[PDB]
Amino acid sequence: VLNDILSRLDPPEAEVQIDRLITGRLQSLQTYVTQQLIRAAEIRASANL
Amino acid sequence: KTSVDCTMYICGDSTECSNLLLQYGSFCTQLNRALTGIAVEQDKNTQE
Repeated sequence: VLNDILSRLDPPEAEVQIDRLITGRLQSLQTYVTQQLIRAAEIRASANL
Repeated sequence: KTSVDCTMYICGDSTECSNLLLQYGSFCTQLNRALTGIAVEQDKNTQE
């Protein structure tokens, strides 16, 4: 939970913890976007058929 | 039809490594599901 970190720690370590969280969530989002792109390519092939 | 054991590949026979990997959530499940989907797609391709 971002709010817990931002309430329990000061910037010098809060920003490291938030760096870790941002890295994880950004990797998750990029994976999701790649999956959506692939599935949309499949669905567009089906739509053209 | 390749299939990769995510937890065994990343964290081969290490309980501590598995506990650390659990911090990353469902990534392993995503990869395994994707590979299973590919395998099923291949069998569907051959069948059709």
